[PDB]
Amino acid sequence: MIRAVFFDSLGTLISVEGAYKVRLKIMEEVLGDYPLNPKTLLDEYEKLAREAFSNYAGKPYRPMRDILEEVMRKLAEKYGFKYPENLREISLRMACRYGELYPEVVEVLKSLKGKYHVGDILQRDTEPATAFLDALGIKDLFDSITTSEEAGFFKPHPRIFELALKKAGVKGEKAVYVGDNPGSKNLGMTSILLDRKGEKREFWDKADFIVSDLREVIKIVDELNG
Repeated sequence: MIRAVFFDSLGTLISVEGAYKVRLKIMEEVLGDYPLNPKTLLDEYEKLAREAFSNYAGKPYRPMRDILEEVMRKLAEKYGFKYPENLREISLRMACRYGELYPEVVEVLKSLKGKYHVGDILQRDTEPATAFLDALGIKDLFDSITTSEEAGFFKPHPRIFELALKKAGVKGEKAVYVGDNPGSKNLGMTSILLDRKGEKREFWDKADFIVSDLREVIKIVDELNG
């Protein structure tokens, strides 16, 4: 049976409007009056971050705030503005201020929490990640929160999943993982791909289920439990 349902909250439960506005506000704060378009800085930042994280995929963990600060240092040198001090504070303030959940998130977590172990699996440093979840009002809706910093490795390393399962006290066969990107297979978890806009059809085959609204998750799991 299914006894645990895991999510990737800061990555699949944050509205894209909200995620973009947070990142734009960060860029705007960094630049101040410097004569560079913040949307151009943002696009270039997302480029270098994606690249830097892929270099680390599956590797031993290194603080993500440190990696992002190197990226911003490259951008400051590239465009000529002064490297912002305390960038991690700027980012955490802007996320707590403007971060936003998809509309059905709270209802879905509250409904699962009575009958299942509800967990979060996150690739974000633990301290800022947990402060963000508190600001969003969902930290205490989770039975467990597990990060790559706790596990010691970046995805797709299985270790983060092994630890999340240990916290829930079950083997992979008893759990589902809801993510928006397709490591996790050898452990036996049931994968649900969240594809709100039907934009990742080429990756549907590598997922056991595909949804566009999180309210479909309770149905899949209630179904799987006879």
